[PDB]
Amino acid sequence: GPMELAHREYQAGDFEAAERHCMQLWRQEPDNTGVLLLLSSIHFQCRRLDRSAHFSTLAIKQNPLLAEAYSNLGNVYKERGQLQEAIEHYRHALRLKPDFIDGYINLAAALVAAGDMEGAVQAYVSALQYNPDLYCVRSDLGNLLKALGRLEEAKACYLKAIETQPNFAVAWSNLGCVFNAQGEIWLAIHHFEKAVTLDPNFLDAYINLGNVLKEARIFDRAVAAYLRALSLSPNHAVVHGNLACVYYEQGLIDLAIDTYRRAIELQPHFPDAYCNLANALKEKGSVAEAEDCYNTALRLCPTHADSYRKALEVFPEFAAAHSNLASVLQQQGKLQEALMHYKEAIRISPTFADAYSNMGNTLKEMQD
Amino acid sequence: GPMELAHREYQAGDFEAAERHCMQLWRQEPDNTGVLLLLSSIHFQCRRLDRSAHFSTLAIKQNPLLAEAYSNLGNVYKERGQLQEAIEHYRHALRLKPDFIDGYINLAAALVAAGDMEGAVQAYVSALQYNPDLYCVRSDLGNLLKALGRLEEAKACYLKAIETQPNFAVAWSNLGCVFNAQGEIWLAIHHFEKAVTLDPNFLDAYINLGNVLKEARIFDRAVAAYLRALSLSPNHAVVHGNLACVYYEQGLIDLAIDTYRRAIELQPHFPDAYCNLANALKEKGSVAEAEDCYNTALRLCPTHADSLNNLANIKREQGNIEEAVRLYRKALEVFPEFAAAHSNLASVLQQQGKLQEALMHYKEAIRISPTFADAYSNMGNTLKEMQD
Ligand SMILES: [Ca+2]
Repeated sequence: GPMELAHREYQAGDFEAAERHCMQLWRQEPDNTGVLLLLSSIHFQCRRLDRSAHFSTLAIKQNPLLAEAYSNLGNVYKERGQLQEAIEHYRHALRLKPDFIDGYINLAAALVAAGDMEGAVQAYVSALQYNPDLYCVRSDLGNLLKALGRLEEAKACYLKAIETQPNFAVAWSNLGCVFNAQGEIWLAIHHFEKAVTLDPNFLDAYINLGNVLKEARIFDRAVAAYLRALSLSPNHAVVHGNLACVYYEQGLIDLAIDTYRRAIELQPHFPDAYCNLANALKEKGSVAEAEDCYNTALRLCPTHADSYRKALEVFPEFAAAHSNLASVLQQQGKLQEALMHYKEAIRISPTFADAYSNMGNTLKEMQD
Repeated sequence: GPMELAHREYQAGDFEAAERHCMQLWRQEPDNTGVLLLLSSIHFQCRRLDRSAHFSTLAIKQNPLLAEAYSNLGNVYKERGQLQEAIEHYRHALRLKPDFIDGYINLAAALVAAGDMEGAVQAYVSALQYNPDLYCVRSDLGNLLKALGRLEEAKACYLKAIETQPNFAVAWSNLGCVFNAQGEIWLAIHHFEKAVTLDPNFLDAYINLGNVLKEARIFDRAVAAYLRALSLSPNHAVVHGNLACVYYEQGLIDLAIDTYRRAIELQPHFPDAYCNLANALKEKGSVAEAEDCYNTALRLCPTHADSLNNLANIKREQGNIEEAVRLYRKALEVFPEFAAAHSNLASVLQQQGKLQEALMHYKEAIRISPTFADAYSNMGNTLKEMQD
């Protein structure tokens, strides 16, 4: 019947001819469930949820064993942010039909949105069980795993996804991030480079690639990548602050001062960006306009806590503070404890002169 | 009901002891296949090719179905250099005993050592069907596979041998060389890194690591390597001649100068090293000496294209164009795929107004390295001068 025309207009995005043909039909065969189904679906592609859940309900009132109809209702519920009800409907529709892949996917979605990470992954495994070719779902699953700390399991979904669809940059980039978190630098670089080689316009691939080469200390390469990132997104505030950093390490204290600032303009929040500029100013030869920058950053927030025990409680292994705190504790009869603090400070920062110099005195004030 | 107190001591590495017990064991029981075989293994171990193969002959006269008997006998033939003799003994020993692993292995060596490579490949394969956990035997397969081009296969092997033995250092490095040869700079280095994290004295590991960091132009690191590699092998010439280039690359022209001279010491016949020392001199101004090294380099290797092409440059800069062209032409004869030489000449021609004959070489040097920016600029100019 017009089911042909309907399915046509609907395929052609021409949602109005669709809805027309449908009502026509429905008014002749009030039982055509696939129609009340199509309708529901249509009013959904038109943000018209109420009319969507309405026809979904008509479908059920004509046949309570339609897995799809409870899915559709589940979809109208998820958007209205009504997660419990979305889930409740997805689970039923899956009871009526255990091989309904779309339901498993919708449900995973609502589940994660609702907090249940474990359920979500159980749904993806089911989904993948029935259709191991959905490489995107593999990936999404891999993400949830990574999100939960199961990197090796994540590493597997990604590899499997790549295996299922060799040409799929997202995968490699995600797989590259797993390796990075694992300290497997050369591997991260390899995947990122591969991600990028696959989709040149892959912004984040370029940012991540630059970040690893940065950490690896391979600056020229680290740069070439950051630049290529900025060309794809001239406004990325963080990239600047990082690119600048590679410039300051490379030995261009000037361009750092230049680029560090511009970064701030992009987002006057970057605290690290200010203090980094302060240290860059000290080298340039301007201690005065360096300290203000230090304050500026410092003033913006107590986040870093540089502004002792509390700063220590915040910053683990902050040699500087371990030295400061130790001095006071030492010039207070509590040398024995300061000694342990300096010791720790010197264990943190091998080249902390004042620390060996302070401890030598503390250990000498213990003999007296 | 035999007297086996003889094999106990034998196993300890106490040949004579065994030999003594044995001798008497046969004296009473002149059919000690086990004694004769043990005897032959001993002698062979201690380089007694003649005695070794003698007891073995006996153990065969007695029990002819002794695989290990023919294998030991063949081992001696191989050692002597007689591969045909040794190959049939290994084959027979296998007909008799199919599950005879040392039989397959020993076969592989001799086969490779002879010529058949796919044959020695089979031996390795079967020997692995009987005991898949013999990893050191997996590598050797890959190595053999690699040298045969099939890298994807050899890769499978190294990949597996590591699965079997994760701490199998040589495994890594070797797999590393497959990625490098495949242009997988990042993997190739990643592996070469395990190869050394695991075994910190793995020379070839370092020499391989830096050799690749270098062609990726990651010179600081590539120096940490060769430095290491050289700490393990103080007089390794080739490693000097490569460290030198990494220096020259980072500006330190004087170090490279010394270094290249060191590497030449540890290897008089070292063209490439000369032809590079020259390059170094040529840039420090010492263009006289520079011309001398390229002279030597072309003395040692009358066909050294880079020495050819680079000496022509020095000649073009002395007005010596005709000659500069003879050299540019000799270097293109020794290597028709020489992008550089192709434009270098295409420049001397363009400077003489021989534009058409200059396009010819600029086209041919671009088709040989589509990334040649310089040859693109020049050919751009010539085409213009032909249109004004
Ligand atoms: Ca003209």
